[PDB]
This record gives sequence, structure tokens and C-alpha cells, in this order.
Amino acid sequence: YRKLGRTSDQRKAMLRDLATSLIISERIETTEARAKEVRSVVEKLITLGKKGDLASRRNAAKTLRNVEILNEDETTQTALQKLFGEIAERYTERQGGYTRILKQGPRRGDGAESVIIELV
Amino acid sequence: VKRTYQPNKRKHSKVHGFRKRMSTKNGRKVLARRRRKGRKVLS
Amino acid sequence: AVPKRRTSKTRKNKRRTHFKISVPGMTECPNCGEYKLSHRVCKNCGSY
Amino acid sequence: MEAKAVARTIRIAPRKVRLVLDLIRGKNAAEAIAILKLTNKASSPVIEKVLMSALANAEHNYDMNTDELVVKEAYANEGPTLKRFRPRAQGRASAINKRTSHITIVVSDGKE
RNA sequence: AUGAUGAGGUUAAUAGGUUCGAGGUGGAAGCAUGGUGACAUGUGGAGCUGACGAAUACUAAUCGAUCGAAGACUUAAU
RNA sequence: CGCGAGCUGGGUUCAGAACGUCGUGAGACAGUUCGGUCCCUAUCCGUCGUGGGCGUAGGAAAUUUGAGAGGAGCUGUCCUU
RNA sequence: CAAUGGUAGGAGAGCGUUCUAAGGGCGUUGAAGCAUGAUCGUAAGGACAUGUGGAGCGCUUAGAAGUGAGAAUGCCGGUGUGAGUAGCGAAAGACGGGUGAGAAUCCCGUCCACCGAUUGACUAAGGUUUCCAGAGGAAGGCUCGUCCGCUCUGGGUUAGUC
RNA sequence: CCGAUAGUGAACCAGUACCGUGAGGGAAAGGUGAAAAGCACCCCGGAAGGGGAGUGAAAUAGAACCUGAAACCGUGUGCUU
RNA sequence: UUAAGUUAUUAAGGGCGCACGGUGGAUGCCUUGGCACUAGAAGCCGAUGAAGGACGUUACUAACGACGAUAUGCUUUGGGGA
Ligand SMILES: [Mg+2]
Repeated sequence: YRKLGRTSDQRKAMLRDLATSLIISERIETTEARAKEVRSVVEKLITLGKKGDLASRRNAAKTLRNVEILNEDETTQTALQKLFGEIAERYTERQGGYTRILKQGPRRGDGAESVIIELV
Repeated sequence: VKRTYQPNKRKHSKVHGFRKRMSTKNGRKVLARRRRKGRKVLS
Repeated sequence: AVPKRRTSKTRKNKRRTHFKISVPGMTECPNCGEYKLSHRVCKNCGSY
Repeated sequence: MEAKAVARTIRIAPRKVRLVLDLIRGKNAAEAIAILKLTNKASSPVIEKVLMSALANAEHNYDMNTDELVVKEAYANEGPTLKRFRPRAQGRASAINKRTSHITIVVSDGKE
């Protein structure tokens, strides 16, 4: 597994942040290496959401951030609720995958490979 | 570390400065030299 | 630790014969006809 | 038969810009533009501006087709460097050259 | 180190994911029972599990580009 | 008395202090004693590893011979005779 | 017919540079400088041609010298080499939206993180407009910059008791 | 007698930028063109720059502006490796 | 066709010559300013407040001159002629 130029605690925090953000937004722009690493994390989250039981929910709460989503009609729910209530339903028949990576060119401030990582 | 020149307005105007220079003959010498040179600042 | 002599112009230009960049790995985009980076999204159109 | 464009005193070191300028010498205008837009060096947008200016000069001043146009020659020579300094250890100051470049691109239809 | 080397690019098991294991840990969570309570027992070798083994195209190797021969003379055997 | 741009810094050879001794003294002794800043981003040859170019008279894939080169090269005890 | 290696060193003859005197000349039909050339003399060095340049300059004889540079760890300037090398100055960021020609770097939001006898709040010295608001991005910010302690324009400090 | 490294330190807002706590120390920096006639308009570009057009005898006289050496940096090639 | 022998071509880059550019500010030409003198004035100024400054003053507004609150100047006499 990659190190991403970061200590173990900082890498863990950054990966769970990136996972939560992809869950909230359904698609994010980031670096290639970080997307290659967050793919596994978010996909294991969707796997836990697909089981749906309480122990699995308690386990997925270990990784997700306490973030709030405002739906339409002023509907409000957490990232955990979105994981177990809308995204698990979207992938009940799919047996892996769950994410796609679209390489984009190098950014300007570095030569960093910017990528879109989305949900599928 | 503590360097030299800890500035202080009172001490600067008391040790140097017009009234201190005018209080001795040698101080008046330095003002005369600076005026002779065309110096814009005397003390 | 420190150079003993100059580096002549000949020696310098010999040393930097391999100091160059390569052309991008680019391909024409099938949808829009403009050049793009292979395995990257066409930035002019946004396809594939 | 020939069109010119010069960008003078570009605040990029000519040794750095000549790397990108080595890629488009003698190439077709379309391929040159694609190379410039896809290479990730600081000098690529600056050279692209000069290329587009030369192409516009061709079209507007001489009425030549910008489909038969090749990058006849492309070079950068030195401009008036700016002299700066960096405070190093023990009170010493080391010089810094911020060099500048005169970038020239001429395009041609390769005829007479 | 980077080049390089080697395994692969859909007519595909290369990596990820998913599923099944090996090894490791040592008995999850939620309930139920017992105890005044700290706790204990049961459900139940349970749960979890980087890198190791297998299967599976679900995701990414989906489009395409570039380089790369036509084989010199002389003599002798043929 | 190989090797400090590879290391150390105990001895030795600055500035401090002290003992014996010498000098009227300032000070001195190859007599002791305690303490006392070891800088340098490697240009060239050289060396250890790794790539590209061209050549090897067509263009390639693989398997090779070995001109040469390097490496290894030590030795104990016990039993039997 | 004879002589002609040469250092310290002696002697002689000359080449150029600036200026002055007198004579004689050349110049916008293009002077001096600069550049190039396959030209001439025994050397110092002298011409010619053609480009550049755009107003001054040779020649003769003779007078004066701030009269000739490759070296002084020379002085002043310019430019290299090392080299696209060392470094980029203690530390945690991620993503979404926004603005722009351009965004890792500016603005907003959420989560995360660091200090908290303090990285918080006053206030002496010291500094002098850096303070605020609009606009800006040449230079300065060790990168970037749409931003700033930078640039521009216009503002801002109220005491009988401090 | 000097003609911008000379001649005053200072031909130019000079005893000034700047240095120092202070006495003190002390620079660097002249030249478009005869006339500003200082490039109206078009085009690329956010701008900077540029290419046309035009002014001018001349615009590689375009404001860093007379001439424009050498070092140094590039781009093409004839002959070579 | 095979054997034996011989010799190209290559230029990643480099070298020399040439051509065209850039940088840079030598050189030439020039003078705003200096340097050394000659002849002739003159050889002090201040409590009637000097020498040097500070701060102001313009229609707008920085800096140099010029001038003080009568302030980018007032009166007078004499030149002076758009
Ligand atoms: Mg210091």
C-alpha cells in the first residue's frame, strides 16, 4: 500500500476524509495516487453498507466522518445514512467495482496527475 | 541574541543631536564641519 | 569538492545532449478531432 | 510566404524555454499547437501565445492559409537579466539571476 | 533511484473490488441469563483481518500513434 | 613509518591554571598535571553500479561458442590400520 | 671578402597614438568609428574594396607628451563555469462551490488537525502609515498568485477626569 | 588643460541613494530626432509584447532610443567525426 | 548460390569555416560640466537678530528653484515692446 507522502495517522485521516467526500459528492477531483488508494477504502465502505446489519453500520462508522448532507426539501441526513440507505440500494446487484477513475492531465502548480474518481 | 543598537529616542537625541552638540566647542566643530561639507543632516 | 578547471563549451554541450523533454504521448480524439493525452479525457470535448 | 511574432523580455530563463521550443521547430502548426497545449512546462502557454500571434499575423497581414503552415523557425535568445540577491549564512550575499527571453516564431507556407 | 528488466493491455486474470481460504488474533456487536456491582456465562473457534493461495471482467489496462528491410564491390569455386 | 576532501582525536604543538625546577624578573623546560572549535554541495582522471547512440553490409526473435577476465584456493580433532 | 645564438645589461635605427604650427588636401556624390576580405612592407605596422555608420578626418615637415599592457591574490564594469546542480528556512491537510486568461497556493463552506502560563486578550519601548475601503499584478513574496506588510486612488487617530 | 572608468566626489535634483550609535565614510547614473512630427487605424493577446499601416532622410533612430567592439548565448548550414 | 577478402553509409552529440540574430556597453563623434590661470572689482556678516536650516506659499499636486502669512510674490523709478 502507498504512503502518499504522509505519516500513518495523517494518511489515515486523509483517506477517511476523501472517502467521506466521495460519498457526499458522488465524484471528486484529486491526485492519481490518492484516488488509487481511496478506491479500496470507499469500496469496502459500500461493501459494509450492502450488508446493512447493525454491526456493519457500527463498523462503517469507524471510517466515515460526521458530515451532514442537506437533501432537497430541507431533508437532512448523515454520511452513514447516505451510505446505508441510498448507495447500498444503488449497488445491491453489483458484485464489485463501485468506482471509476478518469485520468486528467497534469495540474499547473505541480505536474501532478489530476483525476476524477466517481461512483459506479 | 541581544545585538548592539537597542534604539531609544531620548538617548539618541541626548547623546547626539543639536543641543548636545552646541554645548561644547568640539560639538560646534562637528556642526561646522558638517555645514562645510554641505551635509543635509546635522545631528 | 570544487572544480579544478573550467568546463569548456564542448564538454558542457556534450553533457547536456540527453537533457531534453519528449513530445507528449498524444492522440487525436475520436469524438472532437483535437489532440488529447492518451488515456486522458479530451479537455476540449470531455469524452472518454 | 513568412509570418513573424516576437515576445520580448519574457520573465523565463531562455535555457528553460528552449527545451519546449525544441519540440515545435519545423512541425506543422496544428501539431505544434497540440504539443504546446499538452506539454506541462511553464514556457508552453507563453510560446503558444507567440505561435497564435504569428498565425494571426499570417492570416491577417499576408492572407496565407493556416492549414499549409509550418513552424519555419522557433528560437529564444537572451534578454536583460534582473540581478537579485539571497542572504546566505554568516552575512554573505549570493547573486541570483532572473533571466529573460526574447521568443521568436516564424511560420511559413514553404513556397515562394 | 531513474532508465532498464520481467508479468499483462479486452481474442485479457495485470492491479483494484467481490467471493472462498491459508496464517494472525483469541472469543465481536446485539441479545439472553446470573450477580447489588465490578463483571461472568451462553449465542459461538465468534468477529475482524496489509502484503500469501484460488475464482470471478464488477472497475481500470476502452481509442490510437510512432519507429522498423528490399539486402555494396572484388576474386575463386560454382 | 598505506589510508583524517573515509572516521576518531587519547598523545603531540596556541591562548587558562597548577606542581617540581631554573631565572632578580618578565618568563622558561620536550619535566609533569587538569581543560581545550577536526571546514568542504565532487569539475576531471580513477573506481562501483546502471542506461542511451552507432557499429557488427538486409531487417528481427531466441539459443549460444568462448578469445579473454574475475572468484575460490585454509585447516583442526577423533576412530581404524 | 668577412660577420650576423643570446639573459642582466650598453648602443643605434625606427613603427604607431593624442595634441599644436605651417603648407597642402579629403568629406552627406558620405568623415571618424565598427565589420569582413584571398593586399603591401624586414618588424613595429600601412593601404584598398565592400557593408554598417551619419559629421568630421588625413597627408607633409616640425614641435610637445596623461604616447603603446597579458599577468601586480591589480581597480571598475560585463559575462561565463560549476548546473538546471545545492537550496527553497521547524509544523496537516482534504474535498465541494466561487471568481478569473490562468488556481495545490485567493474567497466561502464542511470535516480534520495544532497551541491554549498560550500560537489567546492587553499594553511599555521600538518602528512610522505598515491601519481601512475600492482598484491592480511589471518588480518584491525563496513556487504560484486572481492574493498581500507590495503598487494605485481615496480615507482613517475626537479626552476638564486616561 | 579633461571630454563621461577622464575632468570636481558630484556634467544628470550629489555630499544625494547607501553604510555607521556617532564622529565620519561615500557612490552609480550624459547622448531619440532638425522638428515630437513620440507610431491615427487594423490584427493576436487579460496584459506585456508583437505584425501590419503610418510619421520621419533614416524606426535593428520607438523612448533602456547616436555609434554599437569583445567576452557570453542561440538558430541554420559547407567540410568532418 | 557459397566461401574468402575489401570498402561504404550512420551523427545521439561534437569539431572547424561561414551566415544571421541576441546580450553587453567598448570605440568614435559630441558637451551640459570641470581643471589651471590672467586682468580688473571686492575682501567681511551679525542683538537694526547673522551663517545655516525648519516649515510653509501656486488653480490642481509630489520634488528643485523663487518667495514668506502682503508667500510661485507687493510698491516705486528707469529700460523694455507682445
Ligand atoms: Mg545576521
